[PDB]
Amino acid sequence: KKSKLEIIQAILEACKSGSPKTRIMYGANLSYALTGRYIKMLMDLEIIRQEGKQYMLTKKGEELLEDIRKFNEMRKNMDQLKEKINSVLS
Amino acid sequence: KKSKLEIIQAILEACKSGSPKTRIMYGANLSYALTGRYIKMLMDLEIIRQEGKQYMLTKKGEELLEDIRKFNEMRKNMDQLKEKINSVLS
Repeated sequence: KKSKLEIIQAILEACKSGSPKTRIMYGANLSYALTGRYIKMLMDLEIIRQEGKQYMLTKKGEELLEDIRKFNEMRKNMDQLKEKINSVLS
Repeated sequence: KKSKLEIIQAILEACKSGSPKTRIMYGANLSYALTGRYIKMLMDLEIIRQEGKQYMLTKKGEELLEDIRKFNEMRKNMDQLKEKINSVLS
Protein backbone atom coordinates (compact mmCIF):
# COMPACT_ATOMS: atom_id res chain seq x y z
CA LYS A 1 0.00 0.00 0.00
CA LYS A 2 1.40 3.38 -1.07
CA SER A 3 1.66 6.18 1.49
CA LYS A 4 0.14 9.58 0.72
CA LEU A 5 3.58 10.87 -0.28
CA GLU A 6 4.17 7.83 -2.48
CA ILE A 7 0.83 8.42 -4.18
CA ILE A 8 1.69 12.07 -4.79
CA GLN A 9 5.13 11.12 -6.12
CA ALA A 10 3.58 8.63 -8.55
CA ILE A 11 1.26 11.35 -9.86
CA LEU A 12 4.07 13.88 -10.27
CA GLU A 13 6.34 11.33 -11.96
CA ALA A 14 3.62 10.65 -14.54
CA CYS A 15 3.04 14.37 -15.08
CA LYS A 16 6.75 15.09 -15.53
CA SER A 17 6.50 14.35 -19.27
CA GLY A 18 2.76 14.92 -19.59
CA SER A 19 0.13 12.31 -18.83
CA PRO A 20 -3.56 11.47 -19.31
CA LYS A 21 -5.77 10.76 -16.29
CA THR A 22 -5.84 6.98 -16.84
CA ARG A 23 -2.04 6.77 -16.77
CA ILE A 24 -1.97 8.70 -13.49
CA MET A 25 -4.64 6.39 -12.11
CA TYR A 26 -2.70 3.19 -12.77
CA GLY A 27 0.62 4.74 -11.79
CA ALA A 28 -0.65 5.75 -8.36
CA ASN A 29 -2.85 2.65 -8.07
CA LEU A 30 -5.99 4.65 -7.27
CA SER A 31 -9.64 4.34 -8.24
CA TYR A 32 -10.77 6.68 -11.02
CA ALA A 33 -12.71 8.75 -8.49
CA LEU A 34 -9.77 9.09 -6.10
CA THR A 35 -7.49 9.98 -9.00
CA GLY A 36 -9.79 12.89 -9.76
CA ARG A 37 -9.67 14.07 -6.15
CA TYR A 38 -5.86 14.03 -6.05
CA ILE A 39 -5.66 15.80 -9.40
CA LYS A 40 -8.06 18.50 -8.19
CA MET A 41 -6.01 18.96 -5.03
CA LEU A 42 -2.74 19.32 -6.96
CA MET A 43 -4.34 21.64 -9.51
CA ASP A 44 -5.72 23.87 -6.75
CA LEU A 45 -2.21 24.11 -5.29
CA GLU A 46 -0.89 24.87 -8.78
CA ILE A 47 1.49 21.90 -8.58
CA ILE A 48 0.18 20.48 -11.86
CA ARG A 49 -1.61 22.08 -14.81
CA GLN A 50 -3.75 20.79 -17.67
CA GLU A 51 -3.22 21.06 -21.43
CA GLY A 52 -6.13 19.41 -23.19
CA LYS A 53 -6.37 15.83 -21.96
CA GLN A 54 -2.84 15.93 -20.53
CA TYR A 55 -1.59 16.90 -17.08
CA MET A 56 1.86 18.39 -16.65
CA LEU A 57 4.02 19.77 -13.86
CA THR A 58 4.29 23.48 -13.12
CA LYS A 59 7.65 24.87 -11.99
CA LYS A 60 6.34 24.45 -8.43
CA GLY A 61 5.55 20.81 -9.15
CA GLU A 62 8.98 20.20 -10.66
CA GLU A 63 10.65 21.53 -7.52
CA LEU A 64 8.34 19.44 -5.34
CA LEU A 65 9.14 16.26 -7.25
CA GLU A 66 12.85 17.00 -6.92
CA ASP A 67 12.48 17.50 -3.16
CA ILE A 68 10.62 14.20 -2.83
CA ARG A 69 13.28 12.36 -4.84
CA LYS A 70 15.98 13.93 -2.67
CA PHE A 71 14.04 12.94 0.45
CA ASN A 72 13.82 9.32 -0.69
CA GLU A 73 17.53 9.23 -1.45
CA MET A 74 18.24 10.59 2.03
CA ARG A 75 16.09 7.84 3.52
CA LYS A 76 17.97 5.20 1.55
CA ASN A 77 21.35 6.49 2.73
CA MET A 78 20.09 6.81 6.29
CA ASP A 79 18.77 3.24 6.32
CA GLN A 80 22.12 1.99 5.04
CA LEU A 81 24.07 3.94 7.66
CA LYS A 82 21.76 2.50 10.32
CA GLU A 83 22.69 -0.99 9.10
CA LYS A 84 26.37 -0.05 9.41
CA ILE A 85 25.85 1.21 12.95
CA ASN A 86 23.84 -1.85 13.94
CA SER A 87 26.47 -4.21 12.52
CA VAL A 88 29.09 -2.66 14.81
CA LEU A 89 26.81 -2.94 17.85
CA SER A 90 25.47 -6.35 16.84
CA LYS B 1 13.75 9.19 27.71
CA LYS B 2 16.87 8.38 25.69
CA SER B 3 16.73 5.65 23.05
CA LYS B 4 19.29 2.84 23.10
CA LEU B 5 21.28 4.63 20.39
CA GLU B 6 21.10 7.91 22.31
CA ILE B 7 22.39 6.15 25.42
CA ILE B 8 25.26 4.63 23.46
CA GLN B 9 26.08 7.99 21.88
CA ALA B 10 26.17 9.65 25.31
CA ILE B 11 28.63 7.02 26.52
CA LEU B 12 30.88 7.36 23.47
CA GLU B 13 30.82 11.16 23.66
CA ALA B 14 32.04 11.00 27.26
CA CYS B 15 34.75 8.48 26.34
CA LYS B 16 35.98 10.57 23.41
CA SER B 17 38.34 12.50 25.70
CA GLY B 18 38.51 9.91 28.47
CA SER B 19 35.97 9.58 31.25
CA PRO B 20 35.38 7.98 34.66
CA LYS B 21 32.36 5.73 35.22
CA THR B 22 30.37 8.33 37.17
CA ARG B 23 30.63 10.85 34.33
CA ILE B 24 29.36 8.23 31.87
CA MET B 25 26.52 7.41 34.26
CA TYR B 26 25.22 10.98 34.48
CA GLY B 27 25.84 11.68 30.80
CA ALA B 28 23.72 8.73 29.70
CA ASN B 29 21.27 9.19 32.59
CA LEU B 30 21.56 5.57 33.73
CA SER B 31 21.69 3.88 37.12
CA TYR B 32 25.16 2.87 38.30
CA ALA B 33 24.31 -0.78 37.68
CA LEU B 34 23.04 -0.17 34.14
CA THR B 35 26.09 1.96 33.39
CA GLY B 36 28.25 -1.03 34.24
CA ARG B 37 26.25 -3.27 31.92
CA TYR B 38 26.59 -0.88 28.98
CA ILE B 39 30.30 -0.42 29.66
CA LYS B 40 30.82 -4.20 29.74
CA MET B 41 28.93 -4.56 26.47
CA LEU B 42 31.01 -1.88 24.74
CA MET B 43 34.25 -3.27 26.16
CA ASP B 44 33.39 -6.77 24.93
CA LEU B 45 32.83 -5.33 21.45
CA GLU B 46 36.13 -3.46 21.78
CA ILE B 47 34.38 -0.14 21.15
CA ILE B 48 35.83 1.36 24.34
CA ARG B 49 38.89 0.48 26.42
CA GLN B 50 40.01 1.19 29.97
CA GLU B 51 43.12 2.99 31.25
CA GLY B 52 43.08 2.96 35.03
CA LYS B 53 39.84 4.57 36.18
CA GLN B 54 39.22 6.12 32.76
CA TYR B 55 37.34 4.79 29.74
CA MET B 56 38.36 5.84 26.24
CA LEU B 57 37.36 5.12 22.67
CA THR B 58 39.17 2.60 20.50
CA LYS B 59 39.58 3.35 16.78
CA LYS B 60 36.45 1.24 16.26
CA GLY B 61 34.59 3.37 18.79
CA GLU B 62 35.75 6.60 17.16
CA GLU B 63 34.40 5.44 13.81
CA LEU B 64 31.13 4.37 15.44
CA LEU B 65 30.67 7.74 17.13
CA GLU B 66 31.32 9.48 13.80
CA ASP B 67 28.72 7.29 12.08
CA ILE B 68 26.16 8.08 14.78
CA ARG B 69 26.84 11.81 14.50
CA LYS B 70 26.49 11.58 10.72
CA PHE B 71 23.25 9.63 11.15
CA ASN B 72 21.79 12.29 13.44
CA GLU B 73 22.75 15.05 11.00
CA MET B 74 21.04 13.10 8.21
CA ARG B 75 17.91 12.85 10.34
CA LYS B 76 17.95 16.59 10.99
CA ASN B 77 18.27 17.40 7.28
CA MET B 78 15.60 14.85 6.40
CA ASP B 79 13.16 16.28 8.95
CA GLN B 80 13.73 19.76 7.55
CA LEU B 81 13.19 18.62 3.96
CA LYS B 82 9.99 16.91 5.08
CA GLU B 83 8.81 20.26 6.47
CA LYS B 84 9.60 21.86 3.10
CA ILE B 85 7.63 19.19 1.26
CA ASN B 86 4.70 19.44 3.66
CA SER B 87 4.59 23.23 3.34
CA VAL B 88 4.12 22.91 -0.43
CA LEU B 89 1.36 20.33 -0.01
CA SER B 90 -0.19 22.09 2.98
